[PDB]
Amino acid sequence: YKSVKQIQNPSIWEKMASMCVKTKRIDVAEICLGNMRFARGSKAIREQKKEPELDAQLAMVAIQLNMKDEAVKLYEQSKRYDLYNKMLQAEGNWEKAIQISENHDRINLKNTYYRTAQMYEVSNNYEQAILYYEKSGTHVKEVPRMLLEAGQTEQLERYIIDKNEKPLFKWWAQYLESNYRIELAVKFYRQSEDYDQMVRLFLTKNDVQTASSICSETNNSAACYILAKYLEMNGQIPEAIQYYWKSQHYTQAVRLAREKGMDNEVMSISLQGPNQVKLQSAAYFEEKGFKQKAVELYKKGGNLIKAYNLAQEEKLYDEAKQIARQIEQEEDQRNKKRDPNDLAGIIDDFIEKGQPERAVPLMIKAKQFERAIETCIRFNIPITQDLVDKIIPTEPAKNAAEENKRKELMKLIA
Amino acid sequence: AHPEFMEIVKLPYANWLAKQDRYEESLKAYRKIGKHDMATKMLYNLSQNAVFEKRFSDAALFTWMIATEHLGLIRNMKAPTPEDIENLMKFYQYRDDAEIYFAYSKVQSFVDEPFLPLSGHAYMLNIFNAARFAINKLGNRQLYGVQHSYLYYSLGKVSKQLEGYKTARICYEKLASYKIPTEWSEEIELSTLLIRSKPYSDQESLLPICNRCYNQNPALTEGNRCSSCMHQFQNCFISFENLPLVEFKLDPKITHKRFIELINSDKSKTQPNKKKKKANDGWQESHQGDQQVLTFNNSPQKGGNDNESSPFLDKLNEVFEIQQTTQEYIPVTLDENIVSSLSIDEVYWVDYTKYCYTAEIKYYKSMLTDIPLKNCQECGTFYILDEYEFEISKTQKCPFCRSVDERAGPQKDVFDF
Amino acid sequence: ILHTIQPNNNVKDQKFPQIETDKAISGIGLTNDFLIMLDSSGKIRYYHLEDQQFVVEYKPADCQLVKIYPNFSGTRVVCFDNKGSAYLFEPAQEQFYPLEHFPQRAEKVLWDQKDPNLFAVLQNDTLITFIINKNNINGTLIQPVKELLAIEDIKNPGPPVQTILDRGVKPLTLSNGLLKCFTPSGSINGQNLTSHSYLGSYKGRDDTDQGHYRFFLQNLQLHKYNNCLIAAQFLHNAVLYKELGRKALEFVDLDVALKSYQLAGSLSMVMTIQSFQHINEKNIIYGNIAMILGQYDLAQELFLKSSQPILALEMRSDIQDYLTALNLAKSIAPQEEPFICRRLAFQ
Ligand SMILES: [Zn+2]
Ligand SMILES: [Zn+2]
Repeated sequence: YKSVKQIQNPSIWEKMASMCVKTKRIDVAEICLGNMRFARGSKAIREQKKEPELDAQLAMVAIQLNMKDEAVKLYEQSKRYDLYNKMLQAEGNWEKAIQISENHDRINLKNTYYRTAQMYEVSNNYEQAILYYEKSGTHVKEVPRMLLEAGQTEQLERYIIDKNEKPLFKWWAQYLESNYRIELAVKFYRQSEDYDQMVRLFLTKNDVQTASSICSETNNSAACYILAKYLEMNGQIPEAIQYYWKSQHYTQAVRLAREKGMDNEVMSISLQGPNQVKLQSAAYFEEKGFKQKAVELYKKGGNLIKAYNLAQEEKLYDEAKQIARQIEQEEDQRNKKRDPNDLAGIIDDFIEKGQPERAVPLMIKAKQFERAIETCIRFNIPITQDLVDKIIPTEPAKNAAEENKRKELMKLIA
Repeated sequence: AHPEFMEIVKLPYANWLAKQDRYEESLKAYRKIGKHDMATKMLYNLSQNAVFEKRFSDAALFTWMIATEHLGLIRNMKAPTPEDIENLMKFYQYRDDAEIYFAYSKVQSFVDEPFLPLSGHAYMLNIFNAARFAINKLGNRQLYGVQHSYLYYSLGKVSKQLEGYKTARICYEKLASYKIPTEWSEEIELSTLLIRSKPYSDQESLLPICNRCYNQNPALTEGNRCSSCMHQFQNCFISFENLPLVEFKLDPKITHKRFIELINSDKSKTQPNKKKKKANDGWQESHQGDQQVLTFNNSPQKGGNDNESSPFLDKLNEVFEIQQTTQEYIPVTLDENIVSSLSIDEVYWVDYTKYCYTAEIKYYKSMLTDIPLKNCQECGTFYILDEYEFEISKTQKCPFCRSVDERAGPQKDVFDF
Repeated sequence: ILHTIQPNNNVKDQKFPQIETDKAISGIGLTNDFLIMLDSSGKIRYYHLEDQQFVVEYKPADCQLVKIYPNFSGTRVVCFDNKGSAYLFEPAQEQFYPLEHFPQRAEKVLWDQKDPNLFAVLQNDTLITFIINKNNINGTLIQPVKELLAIEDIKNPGPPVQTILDRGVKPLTLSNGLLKCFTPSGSINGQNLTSHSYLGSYKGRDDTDQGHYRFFLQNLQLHKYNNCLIAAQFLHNAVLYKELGRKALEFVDLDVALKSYQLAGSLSMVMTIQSFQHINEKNIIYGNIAMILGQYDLAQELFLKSSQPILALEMRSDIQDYLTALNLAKSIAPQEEPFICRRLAFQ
């Protein structure tokens, strides 16, 4: 350093960096590049500093100073190909990168195909672009996007006819309705079986008859849902409630029926519904004049502790005994297990059943090294170096007893 | 036939799985084995690949896997060691990254596909909600994957289609300060000029209302938090709609699980007794006396709704006054009486006992008992049921946790593993 | 005065414009939904047809206004002022931009329907073409496009390109690079400007050398970078590749620049180009481009103007300047004082 200081020169600086690269020293190379005041190479170095392998950093420096074959040799020596794959993609030989990824990686092959397809699209060879898009992971959206970017629709018609895929039909029909091609969009939607699209198109022109026929013959959940949405503004509350029930949207139908005050529909649909709607409907019936139906729904509901409480409140006898037996059962399943008792019981029962291989991490966490070694000897568990230095910390023992226990465990492992 | 040798077939099987495209099975096999260094490295590589290939859903899933791995590392001890805190904040940050990735995936799926001139009202409402939530959550972090321009453009378009004049103006100013391709420029100045003459003060009935406050809030309020106080919002991930949820904490002395039994016994004893009951006293006080006041302003609206006279709400108001006095956030700590006045169904506690046996637990209460909420504990995600059954019927896999549905039988057999 | 063509049943006349001045309006402009009024006092006003209100006002507007020409959409407008001055006005930004190298007797300006950036000004005998550039680094560029035959030897201001028009003929409008020239006997000639004329004359089937280079030069003049990259890929010269890559990077055309640099055979720039392609943050990209291409102080200024001055601090630490880096670190983020200090200890 003190000899270099007296002269300084950019050619001298790059020569110094070359010697540093060939001698396998990095920090002095970083100092030389800093003296170069080459911001691009320094940015590349700072980006590449997050690598445990110094060979990759040296190859980065070499490719920064334009030593390509030395960088290739360093990549081969480091058993690293993904960085070499990126370099080979960047320089231009795509087929060589494809072969290297196929025979070594098999991970970035789809990315290589996508990048080659993008390069082909830049080259404007659309046939190669669509071919490599098919070879790539995704082709449903890349092809139509690039094909409208070119603006040539007719070969896109050819492609959608050849492929015959539902997403392609949906996208093409959306484009048709964008340019107000209503009839062909309807035909392509029919080919795509998106019945919500036909329903919304028919309700755009208020043609409720055809939409009703279509929803009656298809019987789709979302189509009935949106048709009931329209019926809400159409003043068709009973048919809307029926369609909402058919669409498995229980909450809206039950709340609407409660708001408008109908009786048989609400429990008829709550019997087939989840627990929450059952509880809400039973509470609503408790608000209603006849609380007997509320009591019955609570009896058939998912909550029985409250059912027992209200059975005592109403001081009946037969249903009191029925709910008493049910509460005895519920107390039994609740006594089956608790949550902290769950932790302790899973630990102990897990030890009891066996599976020592997943028991070993628990003992590592609990520091019961002697029990872990006893279990390993008991079930012939292989003791690898990771287990050895997990049981025995690499830090020096602070206490004499700590070192004695460490030595005892180490000789037991031996 | 030989239960004593397991790994000897798994490791060659793990290598073979790595050979094929079933990388997630290789990840789970490596996690079961224990060697996760190269597993985490290759998972980070896959996350980078998924982000580059615009597969933001797979990127969010990979970031969730990374966060779960960091939490499994958090399992190490429970004493107040700085590694625990740094790993916990890393886990929170990775969860935020996963959510912002999912939101950007949704908005990108919207923007990439050509927009319908006459689209569904619910669809565009959902798109607007997703864009607003993503903008609020991200704000200025400019993390890896988000260009920050698609969100603003989509929000502006959907606001122009749904009034939202103030939000439209704010996002249009942001996009003007932003750089846009020349295709959308003349359109953006034309839209700004047209909207300049439209009436201001938004359109009401769309702004979220923060719980425990009953105060209106603007759509864009920094990092997803109401301006009135310091309280985190909750949104269903399918619909991106604000949830009526509040957060409360439990005492460290009382154990929650004997507490469940005691509180249930409290509800049972408080009904046939002649000493009345606090739970029904609250309902009767709400029914008898009712105060409902509304005040209009430019951006905000103050909703004075305190009709429901319950001990929980009284203590909540007192704590809110304390927060105003201190101007700092202190989470509410509750005693046995208040929860004794509570019930079983409304609690929606989130548990992480699967990944770590004893790390933390969060407790949430729903103000509106009529709306049903389902909490997926595999991913700890809240959903409104009404679309949750439809989503489960459409596909037997939960969107975020990416695991099998509860209705179907165990599919993760030896073949799947 | 205003009028409605379709209805005659309505008996309510349109709200009369103008103010107590009640003088002849110097400039009137109809757009799809806006009306532009320019009065003799030197004030410009915008009027919404539906609301009948003055949305935009500008009183100062230099010394005095004479003539006006608005865009078909209204987002752009050009103003001709006394002593033959010219200005460009944007209602969105509410700020003027002076115009340079304009003739003092040109009477009309024709916008381009194909590209809002390009427009033309018609002198009594000559036609000039102007473009508006907003993607230029740290600059909103307006410049009369030149004509040049040198082989990338000089990049300096020169004579503007002029299209010779016949006597007593008036082109109706300019669109798609085609001008609707009108000549007697009712003849409409599309013709072409002598900037796009060589663009349309080029075929490139068998390709040439001098004509190909002229085509590349005119594409670079008109920023048709796809034609530029194809013209580059025909001729494998490395210096042209480097020049095209630098020019594309200068106009934040990142894909063309990366393709040119990849074809050249250089990678150290392409990794940085991809890293810049990831980021969308705007002052960040502009400062990164300034740093990657040329000077460093302007990149530092852009980074301070952004919301990440720590990027400028680390860039200055890269430059290894004691005074600038240390003073900036103390100014913005004094919590990183130790590490940089250690560096200078090595120094
Ligand atoms: Zn609040
Ligand atoms: Zn889930």
